[PDB]
Amino acid sequence: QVLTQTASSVSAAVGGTVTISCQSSQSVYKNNYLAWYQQKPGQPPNLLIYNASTLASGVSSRFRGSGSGTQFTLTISGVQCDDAATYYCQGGFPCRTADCNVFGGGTEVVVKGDPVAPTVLIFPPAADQVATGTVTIVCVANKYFPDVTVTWEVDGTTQTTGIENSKTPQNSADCTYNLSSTLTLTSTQYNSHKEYTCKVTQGTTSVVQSFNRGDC
Amino acid sequence: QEQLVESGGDLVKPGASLTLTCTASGFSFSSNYWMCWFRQAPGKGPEWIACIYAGNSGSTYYATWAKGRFTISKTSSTTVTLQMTSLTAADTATYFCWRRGAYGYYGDLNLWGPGTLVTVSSGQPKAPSVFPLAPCCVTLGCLVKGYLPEPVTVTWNSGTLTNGVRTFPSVRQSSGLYSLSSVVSVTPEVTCNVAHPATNTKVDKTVAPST
Amino acid sequence: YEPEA
Repeated sequence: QVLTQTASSVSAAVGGTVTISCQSSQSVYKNNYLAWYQQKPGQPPNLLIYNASTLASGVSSRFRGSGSGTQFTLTISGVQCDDAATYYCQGGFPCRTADCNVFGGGTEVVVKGDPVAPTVLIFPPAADQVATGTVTIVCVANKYFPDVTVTWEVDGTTQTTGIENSKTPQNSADCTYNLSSTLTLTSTQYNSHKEYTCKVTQGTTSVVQSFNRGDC
Repeated sequence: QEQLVESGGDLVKPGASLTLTCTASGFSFSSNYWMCWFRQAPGKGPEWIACIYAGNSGSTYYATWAKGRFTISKTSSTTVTLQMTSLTAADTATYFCWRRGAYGYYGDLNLWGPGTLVTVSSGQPKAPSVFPLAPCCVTLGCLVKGYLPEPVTVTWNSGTLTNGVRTFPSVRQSSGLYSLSSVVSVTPEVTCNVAHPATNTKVDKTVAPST
Repeated sequence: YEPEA
């Protein structure tokens, strides 16, 4: 069987409501063998609802499962930052005639909190990086919402490669992200330029953090 | 009380084989449930692989794509294995063991392990380099660069310092090696403690407040 | 008896 969910992402402000849809290619077992799971990075699926609409033990009543047969909904009322997560439907069928269980592909929930401008820091390569032949410059944008864009500029020239970005999940207290952006260069290329700039844009706000190679 | 723990996940060559174990604690295999495996590839959702009935049947069930290369067995009253063959990079994932409750008891019997990570790669384990992160000559940090396989752990001051700590998700480079950063925003010296179990690596790096 | 599901 195949289970198809809403879309990859949905959003709502603290206190608002999210709707996540799940369609099964064939009727789940007895029309209600359908579970909802929450998942945060690094953890196994955490059961929210089973039998289509029954709240698992200790789960908050602002999670609501509905539907029957092939069409199901999860509704999250009063969204909190702690609901920032991916949500999966899982259908159940007779093992002897179909897949025992089938997961949908997931719907992420993005929870819109109070906006916070990023705290931006740039970190020159430690001296002992250079000896390795490669150097990694690290920029972080800490505690921010909504999403930002990072640009690297080396002696004013926008960088397009050597860059890796890594964003934390939304903080469960305040909905904020943290972002680490790294520019990797050979030691010789690194030592061919003077100024390294990390420019972080949130909306029309720009934070620029820079260093000159020689000042380190 | 009742728990599952997956083991056996490792770095493994393309074309090679690996056996994973799911170990039950707090109970033994009786009946009225199945023990199943799922996997979840990085930035993807979990997908079903196989189930085995806990009762006398020992009936086994497999996703279409899996029945070639995967074998699910009960190897004791508390262990179920997943043997995986002809592995390719497509098989890199966290593998989870699950207890599937019969209808009427799905919620009651639902139990998951924390997962075991399987890394299908041609390279050999590699220890990270750990480099201090500090402002050009306060937020300080450690860059944990160039390790394989996952995971690493990073603590600060032996774990006593957790407020103001931001450890970022690892990223896998084109080399196939991983990197990750941790930073800590402090106002009395700070030391990152980095471990890479796979290579027996433990590194403490006390981060000076500038370069 | 292995249940149907």
